[PDB]
Amino acid sequence: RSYNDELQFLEKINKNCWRIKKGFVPNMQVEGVFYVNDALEKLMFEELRNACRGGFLPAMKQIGNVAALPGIVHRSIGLPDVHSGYGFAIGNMAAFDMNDPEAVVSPGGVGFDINCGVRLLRTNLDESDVQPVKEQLAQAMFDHIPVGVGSKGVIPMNAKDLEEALEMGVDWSLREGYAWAEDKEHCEEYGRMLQADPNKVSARAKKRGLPQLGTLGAGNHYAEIQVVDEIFNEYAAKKMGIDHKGQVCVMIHSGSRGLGHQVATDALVAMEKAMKRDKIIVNDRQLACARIASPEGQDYLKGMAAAGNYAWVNRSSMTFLTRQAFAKVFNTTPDDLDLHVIYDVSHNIAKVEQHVVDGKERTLLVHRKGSTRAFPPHHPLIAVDYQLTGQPVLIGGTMGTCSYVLTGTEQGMTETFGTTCHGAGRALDFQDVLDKLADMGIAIRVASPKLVMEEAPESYKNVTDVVNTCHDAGISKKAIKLRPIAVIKG
Ligand SMILES: Nc1nc2c(ncn2[C@@H]2O[C@H](COP(=O)(O)O)[C@@H](O)[C@H]2O)c(=O)[nH]1
Ligand SMILES: [Co+2]
Ligand SMILES: [Co+2]
Repeated sequence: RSYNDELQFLEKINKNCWRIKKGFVPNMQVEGVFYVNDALEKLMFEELRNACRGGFLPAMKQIGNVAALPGIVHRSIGLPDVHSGYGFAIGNMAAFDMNDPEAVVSPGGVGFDINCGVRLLRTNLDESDVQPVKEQLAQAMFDHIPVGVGSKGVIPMNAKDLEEALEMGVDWSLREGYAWAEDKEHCEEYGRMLQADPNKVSARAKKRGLPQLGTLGAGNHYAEIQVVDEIFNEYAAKKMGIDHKGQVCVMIHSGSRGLGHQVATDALVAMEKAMKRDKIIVNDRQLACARIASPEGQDYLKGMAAAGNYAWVNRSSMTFLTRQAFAKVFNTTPDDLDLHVIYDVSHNIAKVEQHVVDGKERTLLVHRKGSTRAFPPHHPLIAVDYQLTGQPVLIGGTMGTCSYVLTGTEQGMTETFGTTCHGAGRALDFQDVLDKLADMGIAIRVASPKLVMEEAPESYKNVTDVVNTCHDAGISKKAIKLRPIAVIKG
């Protein structure tokens, strides 16, 4: 196929959405769509054009291949931050009818870092309160939070605790005093997936997992101190405790570390057998999957949920440590600093959700790999404080640019099953990067300084284009813009 031929199946629906017609890839059950603005459009097509003239297929082709998966409903959707990934693209949403016996679960549609995600903390501090002790604060966050490839947990944990954490999620953290009661209330799934079964997490996963529980990791993972730069939705900001520009917040991004990676890996191995036996055909081996009802599909879903709970405990630990560091620098209690959790969302998980599709409300398995749930106003499952706003959505940009808080919308619930973006996304000298941060007034403590070129803001897309695409499309609504002033990296 020539590049021009590829264009035959690509048709622009509206200002910010493209349609991927059936036939782009073989056996598509539904169409594919990708939401982008004029600036994001160029890169999608340039990547497709370069393929006509890595270990992953072009993002566009990955969206179509997921569209060929059995049991899918509605459309295979690529968000504006979409980039190529393992099987599913990072920034993709695919939902499956759980009453269809052909419907599958795909670990590639969740991701190796199971329940990678973001927690947003607010404070009653102002940028003028932090600027004088900025270096001291960053140092304190670094000393307190294990960060880096081989860092061990600070909060001591043994196998029993891990086992309880796999089953209980934030509830273990609450029970032992590391989490506040309100943290659980403002957390997606209330920090606890009930379907988790620690027996479906392997021994190797647990061995890897135990010393990393209570650690940040590396690469994209961060603890970032931010200032509210703009407020787009005053009402929503007020419900999140944010009332003025200058307010200081903390954003934490982490997942399930080695435990989750192993669980994902074990599932992929196990799924090869399931596919042959159950006659499952895929366009791409990275889309290896299992029938939801099969033992392979069920074992993975339960182990995924357990890894999910792990990640919530991990972000809870990070929060406790963060509160501790802030407390020390400012010689006050975390409560007097108003260091409450605004929200905690995943952007790597499969969820069982009720959704109207093809006229009837149905029970779907919603795969969100590199995308974020964004439930609308009046959804029964979200907390009382966000009933009128809709669900907060935490979008980290980069360490040198900006981040956003968005809210879920009814239109998002309709068009994308309440799914929006998760970040800027990857786009298609290390001392320079550090120097630039310093120029900008951004403090930083990094476990591995020579590797910061990889995490430079130039390697990601423009996050403001990504959120504005989702905003104009209507699937999530801008609420708050944040600016980093200090960041911890691995
Ligand atoms: N705020 C902030 N966001 C980041 C940083 N590094 C990566 N991100 C964002 O976090 C998102 C999550 O990454 P992912 O989970 O896809 O690997 C990325 O798409 C990227 O935009 C950082 O240092 N600070
Ligand atoms: Co991650
Ligand atoms: Co992430």
